[PDB]
Amino acid sequence: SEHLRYCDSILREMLSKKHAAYAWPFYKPVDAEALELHDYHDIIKHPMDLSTVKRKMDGREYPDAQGFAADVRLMFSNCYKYNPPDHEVVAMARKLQDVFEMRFAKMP
Ligand SMILES: CC(=O)OC[C@]12CC[C@H]3[C@@H](C[C@H]4O[C@]45CCCC(=O)[C@]35C)[C@]1(O)CC[C@@]2(O)[C@@](C)(O)[C@@H]1CC(C)=C(C)C(=O)O1
Ligand SMILES: [Cl-]
Repeated sequence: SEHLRYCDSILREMLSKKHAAYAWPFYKPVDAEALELHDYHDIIKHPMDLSTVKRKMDGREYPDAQGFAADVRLMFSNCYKYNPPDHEVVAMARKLQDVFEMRFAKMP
């Protein structure tokens, strides 16, 4: 759709070097074992990351832009749910979500 191509562009920007500094914790799925997070899958029941979003976007799996946003926001919400609000990862999550929400609001 028209809206989904703009979403594709948002995805490109989120994956670019421009934001890598704060975006990198969301590039690949959360490896709970490598990160020794023994409670991750108790708290987060629907994991989500940027690569999964690329898969769903490249496989034409989103019905419309609103499903795209649902998955992106879900990713962010999971980060906020799991960490306490003074962790730096939450600040990075907020920076990146600022980018996403800005670009999404400015959708033509
Ligand atoms: C990949 C990794 O190093 O993980 C470690 C860590 C995230 C990043 C944090 C790091 C703590 C501080 O060392 C800082 C120093 C400053 C900034 C910083 O980035 C890190 C490396 C962690 O905070 C500890 C555990 C934790 O895994 C989580 C819980 O925050 C998960 C990690 C992930 C990927 C998600 C999506 C989440 O919800 O949160
Ligand atoms: Cl909305």
